[PDB]
Parts: sequence; structure tokens; C-alpha cells
Amino acid sequence: ELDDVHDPLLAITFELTLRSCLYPHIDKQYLDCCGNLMQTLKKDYRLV
Repeated sequence: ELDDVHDPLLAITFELTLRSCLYPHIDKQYLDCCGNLMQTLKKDYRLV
């Protein structure tokens, strides 16, 4: 998944600024996951 994105990142300052573009992709996954889990706890076994 991510490796299958990081090799097209090679396909198209080198490994300094370009390397700091790799880190958003694993962040974008994480905000997808954490935002989902937060949904299914504040409702469905409501903490709040």
C-alpha cells in the first residue's frame, strides 16, 4: 500500500524536501483511522 505509493514517489533537496513528502501519506492514513475510532467511542459506548 504505502510502499506501492513510495516507489511511484521515486518514479517522478533530493531526499530532503522530497523525503518530507513521504511522511504525509502515513499521516493521512492515521487521521483516517483515529477519526474512525473516535467516532465509534463517543457514540456506541458513549464516553461523553
